Amino acid sequence: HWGYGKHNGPEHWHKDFPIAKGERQSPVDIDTHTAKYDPSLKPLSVSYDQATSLRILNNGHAFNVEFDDSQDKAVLKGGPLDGTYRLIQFHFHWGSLDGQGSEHTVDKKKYAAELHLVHWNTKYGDFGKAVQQPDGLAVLGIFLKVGSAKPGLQKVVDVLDSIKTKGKSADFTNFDPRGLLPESLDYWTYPGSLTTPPLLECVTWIVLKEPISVSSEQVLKFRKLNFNGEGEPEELMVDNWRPAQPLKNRQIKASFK
Ligand SMILES: NS(=O)(=O)c1ccco1
Ligand SMILES: NS(=O)(=O)c1ccco1
Ligand SMILES: [Zn+2]
Repeated sequence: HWGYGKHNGPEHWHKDFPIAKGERQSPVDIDTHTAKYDPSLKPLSVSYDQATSLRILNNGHAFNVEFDDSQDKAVLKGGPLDGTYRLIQFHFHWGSLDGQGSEHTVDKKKYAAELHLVHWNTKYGDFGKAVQQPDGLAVLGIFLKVGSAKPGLQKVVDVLDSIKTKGKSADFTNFDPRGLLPESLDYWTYPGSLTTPPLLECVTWIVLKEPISVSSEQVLKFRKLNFNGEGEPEELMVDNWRPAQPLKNRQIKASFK
């Protein structure tokens, strides 16, 4: 029953998920002048050469491109991370118009959308165990700005017509998520949470500084999806972003000078 309408949107979630008002909630505004360069952070290692995409699913809140995470095929390591984190899925959050949609903001700037590549720490053995641990997940966040098309996004855009409504899925094999990355891997990092219920405080956030450019026609196709199920009154899937939460007692670290 939570969602992104007036009646069940982010300002309501705390009633069922009281950790919504916790001490390490996400997303947050990244104040670029306050984030300190940490010459002790490593370069991220994004090792997607062996990624196995399987399926795309409209879950009623976003669409997820799911991967085979039963072995170490597509992993995130390095950066602020200890150990190895397996890619399980990616998804986006976006707006009704290009001036909003991202969950993190940069000096209060909102981007048209934000991609989240979700990985879990193999030392916990499965995703459901990893979300119960403060170092269980690593989510790589990438901003989308509207300009030139992103060629590696078009395969995702073109299948959306087949998963319009909640509970629909489609085969989605052989998709290479390296085509969704920007040139640079410079990033900010901080400890946070899932941004959807149950809002668990289990995420090391790694947010890339360089946005990727996507076309207006590409993000318009995201906005044709539906929150509702088949044959239900149409509620366009737009504005499925949680706003910035209080930073509290946390420090955002930059990987770059
Ligand atoms: N807390 S919640 O967002 O799941 C909800 C259910 C009904 C109203 O608010
Ligand atoms: N949006 S996100 O990447 O923090 C996420 C993954 C699973 C639940 O919430
Ligand atoms: Zn997300």
